[PDB]
Amino acid sequence: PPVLTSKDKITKRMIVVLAMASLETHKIYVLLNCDDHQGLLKKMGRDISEARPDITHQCLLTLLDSPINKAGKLQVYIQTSRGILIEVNPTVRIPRTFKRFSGLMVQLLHKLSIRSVNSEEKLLKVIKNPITDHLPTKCRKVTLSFDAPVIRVQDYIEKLDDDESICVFVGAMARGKDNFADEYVDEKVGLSNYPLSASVACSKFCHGAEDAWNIL
Amino acid sequence: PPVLTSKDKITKRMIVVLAMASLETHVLLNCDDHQGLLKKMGRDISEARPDITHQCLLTLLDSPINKAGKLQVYIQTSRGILIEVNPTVRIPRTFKRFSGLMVQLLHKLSIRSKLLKVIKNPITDHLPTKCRKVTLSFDAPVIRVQDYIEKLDDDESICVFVGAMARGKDNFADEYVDEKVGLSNYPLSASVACSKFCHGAEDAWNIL
Ligand SMILES: Nc1ncnc2c1ncn2[C@@H]1O[C@H](CSCC[C@H](N)C(=O)O)[C@@H](O)[C@H]1O
Ligand SMILES: Nc1ncnc2c1ncn2[C@@H]1O[C@H](CSCC[C@H](N)C(=O)O)[C@@H](O)[C@H]1O
Repeated sequence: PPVLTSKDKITKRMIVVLAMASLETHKIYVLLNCDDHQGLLKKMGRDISEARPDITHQCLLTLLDSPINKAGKLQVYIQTSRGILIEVNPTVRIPRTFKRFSGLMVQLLHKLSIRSVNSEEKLLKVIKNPITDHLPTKCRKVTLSFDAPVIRVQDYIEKLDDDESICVFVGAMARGKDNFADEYVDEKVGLSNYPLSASVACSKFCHGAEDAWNIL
Repeated sequence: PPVLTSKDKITKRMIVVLAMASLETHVLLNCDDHQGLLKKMGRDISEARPDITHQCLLTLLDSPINKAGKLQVYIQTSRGILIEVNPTVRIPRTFKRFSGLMVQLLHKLSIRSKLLKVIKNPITDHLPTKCRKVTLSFDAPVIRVQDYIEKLDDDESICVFVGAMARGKDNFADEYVDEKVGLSNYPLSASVACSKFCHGAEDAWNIL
């Protein structure tokens, strides 16, 4: 199982893009968050409710822990709400606790990439917009939305062409319209008759893709 | 859906038990913040991982199976405390706010608006009358959850024990369980084991 990156535009895979991710640093440098920085966000005149980097953190853990990741058939990108685009190497160990995650994101946003000790390989890297320049050549692009017709993921995946990847844009936000990828996507689809958290929408999509692709 | 509790011995449901869960107050003890204290407490600092319990609870209670009313969660902490989770509790999304809620629960023994409730061990005295008990573990044969679930009788619940511990043998349920099963050829985090079970049961029970 070779490690997938944007250089490979052929291999059929699943891609998840965590869009409108709230990853923004402020010098106290910390990753702005609604719990710790209410006072600051308020005196900044920002919407207190929108600084939710915990959503991106939880989605990353969900996604990189999944069997489809371990089987080498997942890539994740992050598009932040400030327009930064980040390619996540499949093998990166995202810190399990929010505090260490926050430290890692500050370093990434400042330096533009993170490598390991011992290796030049970038495990996280800021790359140039737009995301469509990096995705596979044959890639169905979908936004997940409560407001769109509900699909069974297995069925949807089984309808892909044999050489066609699937890129899912998921809003990594507490609230907002699901229009964040309307210029890239082919279709919007819902996964449930209930509204879901971004992380659960991620897990549900991954599970369905695992099932359709016989990844256990 | 009417809210499932252990009082109802009959309704077919999925139950997940977060076993060996690290939930202890001093704040919630955790490896990131309390390394110095843990080593004065002669503890393996790497065991204090309430983040795992936090993540599993978000995964479980956010799942369509919960929203359809067909899920119950219990937590068995590493100090032997048993907690029944009310299906309608809103788990705080951030770890800092999660800690604040657990602290209250552990001290007062109950949270209400009973959203969270300390109950008497063992967990098997609370389970539905007809209930298969399974431990999820990388070390057992690998099932497709949908198929395994479809094999339950029409009146038979399933209770899944998931290790919410940092590492360790999956023997935390050995004297309680009917069977051990694997969910993957790859090692899984506890929260991923949970979603895999929830999602396979959603597919088996036509919950969308
Ligand atoms: N039932 C559903 N089906 C598919 N995706 C969903 C969903 N419910 C939520 N999502 C996805 O999960 C993300 C975060 S949910 C928060 C934003 C959402 N627009 C709202 O107002 O509630 C959404 O952006 C969307 O990408
Ligand atoms: N491949 C797999 N199949 C089924 N369950 C798994 C699994 N991998 C992990 N789990 C569940 O997730 C829990 C946490 S993973 C950490 C515990 C693991 N026994 C270890 O020492 O490495 C496990 O206790 C198990 O209940």
